[PDB]
Amino acid sequence: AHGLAWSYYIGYLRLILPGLQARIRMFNQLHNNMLSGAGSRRLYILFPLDCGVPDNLSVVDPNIRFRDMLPQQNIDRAGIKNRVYSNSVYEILENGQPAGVCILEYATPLQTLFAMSQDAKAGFSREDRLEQAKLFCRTLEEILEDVPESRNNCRLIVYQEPTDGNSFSLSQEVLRHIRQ
Amino acid sequence: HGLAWSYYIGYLRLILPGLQARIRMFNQLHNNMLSGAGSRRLYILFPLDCGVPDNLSVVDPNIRFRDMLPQQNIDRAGIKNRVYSNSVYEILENGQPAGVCILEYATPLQTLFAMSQDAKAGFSREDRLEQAKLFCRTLEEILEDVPESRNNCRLIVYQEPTDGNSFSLSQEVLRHIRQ
Ligand SMILES: Nc1nc(=O)c2ncn([C@@H]3O[C@@H]4COP(=O)(O)O[C@H]5[C@@H](O)[C@H](n6cnc7c(N)ncnc76)O[C@@H]5COP(=O)(O)O[C@@H]3[C@@H]4O)c2[nH]1
Repeated sequence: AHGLAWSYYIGYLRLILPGLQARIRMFNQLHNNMLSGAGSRRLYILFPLDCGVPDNLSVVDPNIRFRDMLPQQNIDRAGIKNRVYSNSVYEILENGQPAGVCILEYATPLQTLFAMSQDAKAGFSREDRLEQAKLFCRTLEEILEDVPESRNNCRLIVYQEPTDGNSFSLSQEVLRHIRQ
Repeated sequence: HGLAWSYYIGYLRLILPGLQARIRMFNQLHNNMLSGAGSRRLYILFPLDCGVPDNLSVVDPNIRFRDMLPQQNIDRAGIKNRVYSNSVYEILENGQPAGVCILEYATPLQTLFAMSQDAKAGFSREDRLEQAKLFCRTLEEILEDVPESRNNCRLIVYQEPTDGNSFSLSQEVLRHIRQ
């Protein structure tokens, strides 16, 4: 997970965080100032420690609704001309009402950990996977301390699903951060 | 081991099944540029010292960008229409175009390089070479069990000769196209 965390910084957050606010301003110009709130001008990244990462947020929560993409960012990377980095804007509902708008996505390496843990060859225990997911988050959190752009450009949302019958709403969790 | 799985799961598993279709479309738009069977695979560069320049022409001027394949869009981890893109290069020999292929570096190696230069990472130069070797070996293993979508990629693993001459990238790439 140490390698995965450094990879997520070096290969993604390092590249995308410095240009984010510029892309937000452009989005606001094209889309009637939709992301004008201070709570809306951050990349919110979901870290499900259980590592269940769907490709569509509607698979896990009906209240997280795709609206539009930010302008794409093109960067020449490792031989690939104009490799494209993209981010998606979601509206978060609360009892049918549009309660917040944000840029949202999952931390992609957690999807890798899931698939890897369950493979016949390279697999490892669920408990090892949870250890690794936590070690991934902690290592990324450590890395981002030397990165000043981190503080105002992203929000790390780390959580586990309950298995005891207690309520947890992902939409509610995102909204709580937006509203703060 | 972890980086190799990320590279398979998060990339090669996603793009290899769709590659031939993109190659057909590319050929329809660019005069069968990728006509030879040697030109119909993704060639991926694996420098064992983990040096990954972002621009291939800067490290070997006999390798020159021509065009991109059509983009592939996939919904990924909350990103709608995440974009996957590949680049086509011509390779010169004795100063004249002698081959054309889809070429790139294995991006995770650049992470290993960068880690070896940042003290926070606790990651030595020896650590780097070991992990680079392990990364390549692990990936070859993965691709065995995915026999389909072989014919779709070739791995070019290389290092500088121990007490030999500078390794020619363009010549290594032609050797693989022609093999
Ligand atoms: N060569 C190439 N072109 C691609 O489009 C591409 N997409 C992914 N990859 C490489 O595949 C492997 C896994 O990618 P994944 O997405 O899981 O994790 C990626 C992913 O979480 C993230 N990342 C990179 N690009 C994006 C992106 N565009 N959107 C979200 N995450 C990204 O940061 C991790 C490290 O990135 P790279 O170091 O480039 O290497 C990746 C990786 O080793 C690609 N490689």
